[PDB]
Amino acid sequence: ENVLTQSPAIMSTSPGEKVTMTCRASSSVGSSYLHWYQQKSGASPKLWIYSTSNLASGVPARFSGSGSGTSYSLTISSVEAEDAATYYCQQFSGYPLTFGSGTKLEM
Amino acid sequence: EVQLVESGGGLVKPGGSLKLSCAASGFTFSSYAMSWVRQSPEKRLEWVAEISSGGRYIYYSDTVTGRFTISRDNARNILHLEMSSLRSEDTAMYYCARGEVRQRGFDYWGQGTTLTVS
Amino acid sequence: PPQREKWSSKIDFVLSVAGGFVGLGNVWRFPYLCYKNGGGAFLIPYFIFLFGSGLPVFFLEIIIGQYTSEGGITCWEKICPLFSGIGYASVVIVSLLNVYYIVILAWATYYLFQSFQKELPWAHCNHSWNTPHCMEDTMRKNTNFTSPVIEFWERNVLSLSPGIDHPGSLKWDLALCLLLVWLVCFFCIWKGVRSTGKVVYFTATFPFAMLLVLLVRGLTLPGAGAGIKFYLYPDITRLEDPQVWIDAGTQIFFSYAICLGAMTSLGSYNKYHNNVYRDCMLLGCLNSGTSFVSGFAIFSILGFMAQEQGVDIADVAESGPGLAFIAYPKAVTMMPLPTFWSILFFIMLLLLGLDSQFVEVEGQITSLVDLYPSFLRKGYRREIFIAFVCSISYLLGLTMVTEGGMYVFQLFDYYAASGVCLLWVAFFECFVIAWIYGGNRFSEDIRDMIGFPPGPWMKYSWAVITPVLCVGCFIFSLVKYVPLTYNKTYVYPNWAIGLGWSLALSSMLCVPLVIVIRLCQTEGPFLVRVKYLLTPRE
Ligand SMILES: [Cl-]
Ligand code: NA
Ligand code: NA
Repeated sequence: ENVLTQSPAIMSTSPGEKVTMTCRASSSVGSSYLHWYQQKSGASPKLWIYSTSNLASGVPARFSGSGSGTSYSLTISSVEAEDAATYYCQQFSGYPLTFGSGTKLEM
Repeated sequence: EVQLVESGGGLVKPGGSLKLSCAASGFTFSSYAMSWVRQSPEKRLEWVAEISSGGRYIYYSDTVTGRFTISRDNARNILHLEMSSLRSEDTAMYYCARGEVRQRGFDYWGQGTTLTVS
Repeated sequence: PPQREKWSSKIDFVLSVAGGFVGLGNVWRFPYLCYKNGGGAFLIPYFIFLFGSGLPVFFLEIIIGQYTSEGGITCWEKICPLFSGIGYASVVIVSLLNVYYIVILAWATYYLFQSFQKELPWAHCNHSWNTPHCMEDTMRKNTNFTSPVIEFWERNVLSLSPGIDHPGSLKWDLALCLLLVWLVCFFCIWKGVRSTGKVVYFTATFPFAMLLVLLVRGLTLPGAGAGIKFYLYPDITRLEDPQVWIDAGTQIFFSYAICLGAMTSLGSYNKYHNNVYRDCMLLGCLNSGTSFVSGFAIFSILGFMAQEQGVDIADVAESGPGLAFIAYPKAVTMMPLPTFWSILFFIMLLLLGLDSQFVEVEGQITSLVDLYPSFLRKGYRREIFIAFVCSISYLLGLTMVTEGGMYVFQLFDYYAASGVCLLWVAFFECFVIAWIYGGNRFSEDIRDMIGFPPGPWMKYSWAVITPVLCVGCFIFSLVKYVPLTYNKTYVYPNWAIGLGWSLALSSMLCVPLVIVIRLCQTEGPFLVRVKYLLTPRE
């Protein structure tokens, strides 16, 4: 089982900064098989980023991802209110499918 | 347009059996592959099982490969999950996800239903 | 036995496929089929067939090869046993292609051997083999005057007989080279296929560099523009006949090598979950781009020849397989120190030819040993078997380096592995996969392997477009039939045409025959008998 580890346990940010979230794998995964998800507190997740940089249908476009091989990251150009949620990185290259530990943005 | 809604779930004795279901609408249910994903009370996500368009190919997570069964009802656009022996670790909220294309992730999720064991 | 090999890397697969595609089928065959049919009229059917059927069927070949780890024959046992005859057809086709495909490299080797001289033989006809009608191109413009570039070919290389009925003697000088090429082939195959590191860096780039040099030397000529205008302008009158359709249709099946056991065999070495789609599309782009580019090299030289001698462009050269050996040497003559470039050009042809040869010889051996992996297991068995096939291939190819050889080579090129057989095979492959095995089931399988379903283009190209095109050409050819002719002036006897149709039928008939063999061999009533065979077995 290819375990994914996400670096920041939790984040609190004022609405005036940019941040980066790190997702690190136990084994390398192709660029086409890592996705990021959003979960608003108290609601079911929704797809946020796919193929390591492609942006979902409604994501604010301040979001962008980059990475390759063993390490990947999600970056926010400018944080703002209503962006608070828990974000997960997911591997999809081979079974069993695995979700990262996830990290929460608050404040 | 697209809609997913799960049904079933409640309190059961440990070692009991329970059957969940996931109704679908707004899309050609015979085409899209389907998966179940559960979230623990610790908020951690865990993958459970996947079933292909025609049900010919099926995959299981390592920790449930002996107890859970995944199946389809294409003629009525309903998805089913059957559990045989619910240990203490099985309590969670179970989500129904339309992950067709592996290069594009789980684009639609259901609302989910809770399962707990005495 | 359980053992089955796999690629060491994806680059190994890409290199093997690129070697299998690009060869004499692009730089030699395409120009003469275009020239025979009057230039631009040939392109419309060409692209219609390309995007309607060609690429989807190539992808189908590769993905069937990858889905079931087996060669040309032994995968249909796992798709649809009843229609297994398609693999036997697909192996007969390779067996016949390997017979005649080596002769072109024999001629190329003879030119290379003649090349190392103080002066090129085909530059000026002071030599003994020429007729008194000979005049240098510089003087032919000032009633039967002919050119030395054509006379060298016809009078020395071919030593051409007045007819097929008159075989004459066997040209020992060409026979020794025909044997040498088989020695080269054997001492590459007898170990196994491998990329071998740095050799690829040179092998895979030199021929394209030389082709680019030839293109630039071609377009620079005084008369190129007229050649291009002849090349790119469709004469719509030609489309009223079936030949311009079927030659263009079958040229693509030939070039992509899809109705052959090779591509499936190459696909079989991939890992199950490997994604091949983009590589297939980009390699198709490479193949068709190289083929299309070579035309500007050929027809510019032909326009130059027509401008220099003062004849119509359609009259200036042979309407047959000699076109490349007439055209490119004429361009090589137009450069400083011609001996250098004469050496390099035929080295380039040999490098383009060897790779394709090795790939498909290995494909044939791979497709046949999977029938008897125990009896023909590794060891002395392969050493004996490979030579047992190659020696018979040599003694069959030897039949057409006689003084009458060209009239037999033309018959092979027209009927054997280069015509209606390909339409037959492709029609039945698409029919099986789409309508019997189920497009939905196969799409689900493709989803499981690749992660994404094939989509509308592939689905409808398999289900509707390809069958209809193959039926249309097959019917149109026979309602408006015309007999074969060589160099647009020679008419074949009835016995030659009968031999050609026999050669084609030997390939076609494998499909219906195996159906009867399987069906009569199963017990119970017929409705159960066919049900047993329509189901995947192994
Ligand atoms: Cl071509
Ligand atoms: Na080649
Ligand atoms: Na080709």
